[PDB]
Amino acid sequence: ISILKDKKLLIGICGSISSVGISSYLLYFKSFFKEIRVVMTKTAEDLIPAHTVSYFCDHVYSEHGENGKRHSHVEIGRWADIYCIIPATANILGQTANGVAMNLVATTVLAHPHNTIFFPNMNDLMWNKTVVSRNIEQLRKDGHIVIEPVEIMRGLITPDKALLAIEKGFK
Amino acid sequence: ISILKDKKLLIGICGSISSVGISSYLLYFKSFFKEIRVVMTKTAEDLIPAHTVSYFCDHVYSEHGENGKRHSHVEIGRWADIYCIIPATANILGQTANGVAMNLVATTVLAHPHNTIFFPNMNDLMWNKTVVSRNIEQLRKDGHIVIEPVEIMRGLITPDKALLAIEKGFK
Amino acid sequence: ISILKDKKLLIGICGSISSVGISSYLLYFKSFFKEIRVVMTKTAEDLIPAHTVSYFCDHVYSEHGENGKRHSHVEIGRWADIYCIIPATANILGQTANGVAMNLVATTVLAHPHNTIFFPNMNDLMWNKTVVSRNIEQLRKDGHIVIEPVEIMRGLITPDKALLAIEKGFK
Amino acid sequence: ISILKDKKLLIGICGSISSVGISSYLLYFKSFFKEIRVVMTKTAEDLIPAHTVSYFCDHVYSEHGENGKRHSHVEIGRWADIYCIIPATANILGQTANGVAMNLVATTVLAHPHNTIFFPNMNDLMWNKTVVSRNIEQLRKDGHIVIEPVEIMRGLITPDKALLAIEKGFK
Amino acid sequence: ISILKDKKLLIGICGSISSVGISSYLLYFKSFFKEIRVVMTKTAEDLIPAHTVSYFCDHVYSEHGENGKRHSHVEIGRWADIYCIIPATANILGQTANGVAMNLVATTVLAHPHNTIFFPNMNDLMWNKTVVSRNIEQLRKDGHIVIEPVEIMRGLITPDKALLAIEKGFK
Amino acid sequence: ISILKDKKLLIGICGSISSVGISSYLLYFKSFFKEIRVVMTKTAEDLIPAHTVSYFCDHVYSEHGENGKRHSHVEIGRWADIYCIIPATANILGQTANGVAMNLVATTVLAHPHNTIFFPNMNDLMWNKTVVSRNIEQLRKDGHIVIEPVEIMRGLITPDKALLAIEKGFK
Amino acid sequence: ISILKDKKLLIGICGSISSVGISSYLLYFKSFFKEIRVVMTKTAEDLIPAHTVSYFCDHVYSEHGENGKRHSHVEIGRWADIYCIIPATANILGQTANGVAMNLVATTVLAHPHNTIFFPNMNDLMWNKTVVSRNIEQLRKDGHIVIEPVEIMRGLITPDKALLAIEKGFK
Amino acid sequence: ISILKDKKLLIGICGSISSVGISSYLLYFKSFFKEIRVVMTKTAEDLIPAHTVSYFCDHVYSEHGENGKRHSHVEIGRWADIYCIIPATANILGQTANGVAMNLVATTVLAHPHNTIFFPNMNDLMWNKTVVSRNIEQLRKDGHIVIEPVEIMRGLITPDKALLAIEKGFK
Amino acid sequence: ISILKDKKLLIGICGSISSVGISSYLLYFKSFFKEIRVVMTKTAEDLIPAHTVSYFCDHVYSEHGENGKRHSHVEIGRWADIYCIIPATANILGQTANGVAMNLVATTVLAHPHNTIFFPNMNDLMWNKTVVSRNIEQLRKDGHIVIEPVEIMRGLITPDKALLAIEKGFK
Ligand SMILES: Cc1cc2nc3c(=O)[nH]c(=O)nc-3n(C[C@H](O)[C@H](O)[C@H](O)COP(=O)(O)OP(=O)(O)OC[C@H]3O[C@@H](n4cnc5c(N)ncnc54)[C@H](O)[C@@H]3O)c2cc1C
Ligand SMILES: Cc1cc2nc3c(=O)[nH]c(=O)nc-3n(C[C@H](O)[C@H](O)[C@H](O)COP(=O)(O)OP(=O)(O)OC[C@H]3O[C@@H](n4cnc5c(N)ncnc54)[C@H](O)[C@@H]3O)c2cc1C
Ligand SMILES: Cc1cc2nc3c(=O)[nH]c(=O)nc-3n(C[C@H](O)[C@H](O)[C@H](O)COP(=O)(O)OP(=O)(O)OC[C@H]3O[C@@H](n4cnc5c(N)ncnc54)[C@H](O)[C@@H]3O)c2cc1C
Ligand SMILES: Cc1cc2nc3c(=O)[nH]c(=O)nc-3n(C[C@H](O)[C@H](O)[C@H](O)COP(=O)(O)OP(=O)(O)OC[C@H]3O[C@@H](n4cnc5c(N)ncnc54)[C@H](O)[C@@H]3O)c2cc1C
Ligand SMILES: Cc1cc2nc3c(=O)[nH]c(=O)nc-3n(C[C@H](O)[C@H](O)[C@H](O)COP(=O)(O)OP(=O)(O)OC[C@H]3O[C@@H](n4cnc5c(N)ncnc54)[C@H](O)[C@@H]3O)c2cc1C
Ligand SMILES: Cc1cc2nc3c(=O)[nH]c(=O)nc-3n(C[C@H](O)[C@H](O)[C@H](O)COP(=O)(O)OP(=O)(O)OC[C@H]3O[C@@H](n4cnc5c(N)ncnc54)[C@H](O)[C@@H]3O)c2cc1C
Ligand SMILES: Cc1cc2nc3c(=O)[nH]c(=O)nc-3n(C[C@H](O)[C@H](O)[C@H](O)COP(=O)(O)OP(=O)(O)OC[C@H]3O[C@@H](n4cnc5c(N)ncnc54)[C@H](O)[C@@H]3O)c2cc1C
Ligand SMILES: Cc1cc2nc3c(=O)[nH]c(=O)nc-3n(C[C@H](O)[C@H](O)[C@H](O)COP(=O)(O)OP(=O)(O)OC[C@H]3O[C@@H](n4cnc5c(N)ncnc54)[C@H](O)[C@@H]3O)c2cc1C
Ligand SMILES: Cc1cc2nc3c(=O)[nH]c(=O)nc-3n(C[C@H](O)[C@H](O)[C@H](O)COP(=O)(O)OP(=O)(O)OC[C@H]3O[C@@H](n4cnc5c(N)ncnc54)[C@H](O)[C@@H]3O)c2cc1C
Repeated sequence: ISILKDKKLLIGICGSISSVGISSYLLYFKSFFKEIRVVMTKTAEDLIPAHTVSYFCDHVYSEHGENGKRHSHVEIGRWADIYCIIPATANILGQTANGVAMNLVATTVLAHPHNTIFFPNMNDLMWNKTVVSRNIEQLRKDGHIVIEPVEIMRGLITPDKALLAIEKGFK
Repeated sequence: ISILKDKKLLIGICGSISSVGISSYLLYFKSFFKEIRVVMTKTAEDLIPAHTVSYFCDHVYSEHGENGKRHSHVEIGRWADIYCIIPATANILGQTANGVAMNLVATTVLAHPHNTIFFPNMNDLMWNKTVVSRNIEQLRKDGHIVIEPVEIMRGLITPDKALLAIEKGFK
Repeated sequence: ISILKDKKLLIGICGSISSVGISSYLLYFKSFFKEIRVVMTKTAEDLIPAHTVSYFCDHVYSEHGENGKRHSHVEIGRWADIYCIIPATANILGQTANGVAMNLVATTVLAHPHNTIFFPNMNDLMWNKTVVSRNIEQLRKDGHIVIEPVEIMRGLITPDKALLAIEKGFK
Repeated sequence: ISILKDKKLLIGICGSISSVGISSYLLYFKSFFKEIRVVMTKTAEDLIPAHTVSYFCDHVYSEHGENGKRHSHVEIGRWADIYCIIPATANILGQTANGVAMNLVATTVLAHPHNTIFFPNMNDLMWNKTVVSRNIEQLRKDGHIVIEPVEIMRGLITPDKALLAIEKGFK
Repeated sequence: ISILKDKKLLIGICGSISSVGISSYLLYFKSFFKEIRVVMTKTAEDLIPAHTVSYFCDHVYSEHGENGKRHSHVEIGRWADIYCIIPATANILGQTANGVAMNLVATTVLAHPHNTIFFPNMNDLMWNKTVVSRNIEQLRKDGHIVIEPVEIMRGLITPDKALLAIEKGFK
Repeated sequence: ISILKDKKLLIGICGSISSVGISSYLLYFKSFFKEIRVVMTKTAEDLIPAHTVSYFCDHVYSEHGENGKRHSHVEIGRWADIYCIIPATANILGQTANGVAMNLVATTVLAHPHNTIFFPNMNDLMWNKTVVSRNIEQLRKDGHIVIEPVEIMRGLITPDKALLAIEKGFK
Repeated sequence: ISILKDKKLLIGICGSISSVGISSYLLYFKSFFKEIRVVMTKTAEDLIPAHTVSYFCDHVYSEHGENGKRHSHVEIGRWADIYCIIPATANILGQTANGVAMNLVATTVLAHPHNTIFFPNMNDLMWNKTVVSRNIEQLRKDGHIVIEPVEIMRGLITPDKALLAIEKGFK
Repeated sequence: ISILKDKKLLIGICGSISSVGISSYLLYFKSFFKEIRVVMTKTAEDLIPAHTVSYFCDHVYSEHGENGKRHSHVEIGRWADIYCIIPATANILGQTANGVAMNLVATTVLAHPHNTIFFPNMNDLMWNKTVVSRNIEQLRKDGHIVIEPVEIMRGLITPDKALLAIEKGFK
Repeated sequence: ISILKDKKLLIGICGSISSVGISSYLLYFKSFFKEIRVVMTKTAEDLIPAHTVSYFCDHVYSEHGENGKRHSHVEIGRWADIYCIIPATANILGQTANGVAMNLVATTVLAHPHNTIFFPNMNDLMWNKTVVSRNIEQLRKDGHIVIEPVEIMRGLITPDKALLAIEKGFK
């Protein structure tokens, strides 16, 4: 676990209501990694502004770029030692599973030297769809890790569990 | 057939010249269902304004949301008892077949509890492409229904045929 | 080779730094074909303006349309005798391989009567990703041609090689 | 406590990083009150969009109005049985303590028939300023309730404590 | 009363539904003063356009300035012999009572050589709030005049009463 | 005096014609402090652009933020060792005296660990108003310093006097 | 010197940091001339707003016109008895010296009946450039006056010196 | 004269009140040349819209380009057999005389294979300025023709005279 | 040649089709200098975006400034040890030759301590114009270097030749 203290973590945020709570993960991970940055999708930004998310991490890469210049997928892909997408949408799973990259989050997956760990989150109806399962499987077959969501009173596993999943994957 | 009189129908409209005539289907289906709403893709709206389509149905969900707020896929997906996409583009077929959802129409497919019935419509050159056929097949294997288009002096089957196809699928 | 002098060539440009140099190919191909036009993706235009690219070819079809009217994929797809996408992104490969068409470049592939020849270009990390290779293969299995990039002091083969690849494919 | 199940609760959100987590309070209070609505200040909206906050309550009144029409302070002030401002800024405390109302949140305080319960939240440096304390006192002397923040590893008391404070004040 | 025929009157209009009827006062005062001008707050303008109010007086100073240049508080403050704010909001009372000036109306109070006469108007709930009364008192202690509103089938006293109140104050 | 050479100075500029000459103070103070930054109010910026003021200091914090993100009051408040507002408006005096903070300048006063030194500047009519004097007094009672303006052929004391006043206050 | 008390003075302001202090000259000249107006270049306005400069003179002619109508060079050129450009940029010197007039300031020089007096101000590197000297000379040969800048702890001569230079030139 | 019936004429219009009457020349020249097009400067367009001028000639090239693409100076310069600038401003004379080209009109002069004939028009004060005369001379020395303006109850010579001047120059 | 490895190079890009290929020079010069930055004219940016050019150098100064603030000519002029304009337009030659500076590129020439080396590029018709030659000569007489263009199957000399020309001039 102490091995991460000197690693660069990139968190890709996708469109989900649970993204609004991303600070819980972000603040918890702050003490375990060397540096943490974020890359968001358009839907994620509409839910929670990139400027808001910047109060909980070192830098936020927006799909809209900075001053009209699109951020570099190869630069952020190489910059990061670990790329974790949380939360991941059915869409992002479908795009990455099939080599499609219509936004920076999906593009970065292809440009990151290592495999990507996904933390899916979606409506139960969506979660039980054949394609999603097929997509998840395909990603695994391809080498990516897919932390399953947990049922609750479905959702993401608490920051601590998530941290452990990140550490385990980094092998 | 009289079983539908008490069902909620959601029609997803995609980018096609034939969308301009969607009122023919919409007005014909009005007497057979409890309520009919529409969800459109951006290209469909550029061809025929959502406000225009609203004169032929109960409500139109736009990709652009309402007052800047994106409409809910889980809400419209659950709201509807039957989700029928007419006309369906090669694009929508390719997205749904592979679990990709870059617009509300494709997302709703994943968020609807039941399977979706598709009414493809495209250029003959496009229709004969290997991928399209593979995509259509994959959708069927996945459980979705795909009403084939008919050749004419290719296109969609008249409102009456279409209605029958909807009724048959609802089993 | 002299057979091309009377053929219409459509070049689809995708998002890559190498697109900035597209005039080298465009000007070189000018003497071998009857007429050459271009169709670009949004990212390609942000890198090199459609108006700039218009100084090196007969016409440039933008994703943004002309006067707010989207250009026709069936019209440009049929207009062209040969459709060559250079440079091709992982994204375009992933979209075309799976029958997804979210931009004019990918849509045109489905609307062109013949198969399309692709000239991929991307970061080496991206090039070695499993999905890309799978996508490339799938395109070949589907009938499309995929000119591989070459390593250099990876990139596109010079205009002359490329021309030859176009001629060979036209059979 | 069961007396609240039939009361209308209005929550005024002000500019604070802690506003991003307002769903925790909002969702927790949902089962104890008849209906819950929100009224926000401009700074609060820049941090967390009104549309986001609308996924956790019945309605959100923005400073920007609805379709260009400013929402009514007398209407929302009278509509609500209980008006609770959480989180409250030094600014809102200073405005309300002195009868100044430059935004809907502060105006509503004057237009609500009953007294308002405040849940201050600010930087410790700000919290120890003479004026703030004087303002807090003045509000109390005026009849308003001011739930003090708690020190932690200062902040707002958990949703449950807060609920209790609301119930106690409603007397 | 005939002493006013040669005095310059400045009327500050604040945000209130009763501002819509300001012409009644404005037209009635036209024959008793040398010249009458108006200065409005943003809320007042949203209710009744400055251009509308200009049909009932000699000039209207807007918070938005003229051609992007903010109007001068010292110039309008000195220009006027009598400065009367009707209708006055709880907000304006709170700002002036405490030396705060966030808009031209409140700023002018500080820049006018003489004391200002206020004609408050607000919701009864607001009128009975402790702070308002304290603010009104403070203004009086400071030297300003505050014409109380009258109950009706609360509101402003008719133009004629108001005129008398202006004359009495001018001593 | 040489004690300041290693202190961080923050200058808050408010809306006054005298702000146009702020470079005289800014350039004079440059050799006595470790670093000097500025924070402006909206009115100050309309008079003299933040970009202009940036040619005479190390950084200028605008009310409008940077790239749409509001600057941090706690960050700039803590960053600075000494916070001096010159020129200070009646408005800023009224806001700070009463714990109201509707702009960054006033907010920073509450977020700065130490007391703030004010250099008021306004029209003589405004200066002789009861509220202003009461506000000035209240600020002093609260611990803030208020350098009075001087009459001239009223205004701010020359840069040199001002520097001395800063040094004296820093005790 | 008393001869000027009845003359119209037009001051053209160009792009220079020293323009920010133009009020020193403007206010000093106010008592010696019948009336003083200003005409600015775009760069000068970006440094110090035309509305700001209007507080120190009778009228400011902007390059942007008034309500979209370009101000008249012949009207302002004829209106003025004396046209003095302070500060003058290398650019304005180069334009006027060569009969080029791309902005109102340079155009007015050609439209003014009399010769123009220039008060150059620029970086020392720029001042020592061959072209500038040649341009200055050419202007003199043409009849215009060019008050040289003075070295200091280069810059413009104080308002008083400048006034004298204006008086001397008016012969 | 009949030699022109088969020549392409390009008329460059500059900023002058007399440009408003350009149709008189344009319509008169229509029967003597093969084709007539126009190229305008920004000031000319503000006086008389390019669309207006298009009712009196075959095509109008605007400084603003067409659909955001700047028109080609080499294309229009080569297209035309004769390039005549009427009316010509002091500015255009100064730019062309010195090899400066900040707008399409001046640039075209350099890109036209042949010499350009100018029809100056300006205020008499401007016309008597040394630089203008020097500029006119320089243009002649360079090979360009400069039809002098005539005094009237100064202005341009009637369309007929102008036509003759064009014919004479074409040798 | 190895003397340059520790020098700062500023490249000014002007409006020319050949600017699109500027990366060839930029990338080639990267290994010979300490650092390379670019300053562009408006026309150059319309042809090839500043963000594009930023992928081939350390920084790009735009005429439009950064965040609305114009970049400093004295700062970039002094920053650079060598200032080379490639490609140079007839316009830039005409402006610099005559001491006119209407854009940052031309202004920087005057603000750079040393002489500037120009690499002209234009249409042959333009190149043979008397004024251009006169302008080129004048620049030389003034001390600037002007690398002539070469005829080809006219244009700029390859990056390697250009590098040599830079080295030779640096003496
Ligand atoms: C409140 C809410 C909660 C949701 N929660 C989930 C969830 O938990 N799980 C799930 O699988 N789906 C969820 N969705 C749906 C999901 O957002 C959609 O399927 C979406 O199409 C894909 O989201 P994304 O984040 O993967 O990609 P995105 O890239 O954000 O794509 C979606 C939208 O982005 C726009 N877009 C992309 N790039 C740009 C650009 N450069 N400029 C302008 N627009 C651009 C598209 O036009 C489209 O409308 C939610 C939607 C909403 C509105
Ligand atoms: C007149 C016309 C008729 C056509 N008929 C057919 C047909 O019969 N069959 C067929 O298969 N194809 C047809 N097409 C092509 C099809 O529209 C394209 O393949 C398109 O890319 C996909 O269309 P869609 O409706 O599936 O999806 P869409 O979601 O409409 O995607 C297409 C366009 O939507 C834009 N877009 C998506 N979300 C947003 C957003 N939030 N904001 C802004 N833009 C957004 C994209 O940028 C893109 O240009 C037609 C095109 C035109 C112009
Ligand atoms: C400088 C640079 C160089 C790159 N080089 C490569 C490379 O060599 N190889 C590679 O595989 N990838 C490369 N990429 C990444 C690639 O651009 C991304 O994966 C992109 O998402 C897909 O590009 P595209 O050209 O295939 O499609 P695009 O259709 O251009 O999709 C990408 C962007 O287009 C927007 N978009 C689509 N339609 C519209 C519309 N109608 N209106 C507004 N926005 C629209 C999307 O919202 C999205 O941000 C590069 C990116 C940058 C910034
Ligand atoms: C990330 C962040 C966190 C903060 N956390 C705290 C905190 O915990 N506690 C605290 O006391 N302060 C906090 N502040 C500071 C506080 O936001 C400021 O003092 C602010 O001036 C007052 O906030 P408000 O919510 O009370 O009022 P607001 O009404 O939001 O006033 C602040 C801003 O609103 C603008 N505004 C008001 N009405 C409109 C309108 N109709 N249109 C456009 N703009 C309008 C103003 O111009 C001003 O910039 C924070 C600021 C930031 C940027
Ligand atoms: C229909 C209606 C009727 C009302 N009637 C009363 C009443 O009778 N009595 C009463 O006490 N209150 C009344 N109010 C409420 C009162 O308008 C609010 O308290 C308001 O915040 C203060 O109003 P004002 O006129 O004093 O000041 P204002 O200066 O108008 O302040 C209110 C609004 O002005 C905006 N604002 C200020 N300056 C600018 C600027 N330069 N640019 C853009 N926005 C600016 C603020 O952001 C804020 O939303 C009413 C509100 C409405 C909508
Ligand atoms: C040329 C001139 C000189 C002046 N000189 C003095 C003087 O010497 N002394 C004095 O006491 N008063 C002076 N005033 C008046 C003073 O500017 C007003 O009282 C003002 O309301 C308060 O100024 P401020 O700088 O304290 O605050 P500000 O915060 O600048 O408040 C004033 C204006 O700011 C706007 N504003 C605030 N935040 C935002 C935002 N985020 N977006 C958009 N608008 C916003 C308001 O709507 C309002 O119009 C002057 C006014 C002018 C026009
Ligand atoms: C902070 C600063 C200080 C400077 N100080 C000096 C100095 O002391 N001496 C000196 O010689 N140079 C100085 N310069 C440089 C000088 O501003 C430039 O050479 C400039 O190109 C010419 O300035 P001008 O005032 O003569 O003309 P301007 O007419 O202001 O020309 C410069 C800018 O004006 C724009 N412009 C002109 N008309 C319009 C219009 N109608 N609409 C939109 N834009 C228009 C141009 O596009 C160009 O960017 C300074 C620049 C800056 C940024
Ligand atoms: C009603 C009127 C009549 C006039 N009559 C004459 C006359 O008879 N003779 C004479 O010599 N002068 C005359 N002038 C003055 C002349 O217009 C000015 O000297 C002007 O600066 C040069 O005009 P132009 O047509 O040569 O060039 P222009 O290129 O039109 O230059 C002038 C204006 O163009 C703007 N401009 C240039 N390119 C662009 C662009 N791409 N986008 C936006 N703005 C741009 C500049 O910023 C500047 O304000 C007149 C001016 C007016 C207002
Ligand atoms: C595709 C193309 C290729 C060309 N190739 C050459 C060539 O090889 N050689 C040659 O000598 N000429 C060439 N030209 C012509 C040259 O661009 C024109 O003479 C131009 O007027 C001067 O270009 P510049 O780069 O020197 O200056 P620029 O400063 O770019 O001046 C030209 C344009 O800039 C605008 N402008 C300047 N500052 C601003 C500002 N702040 N905001 C908005 N607009 C501003 C003007 O209004 C004007 O339209 C070409 C033109 C085009 C369209």
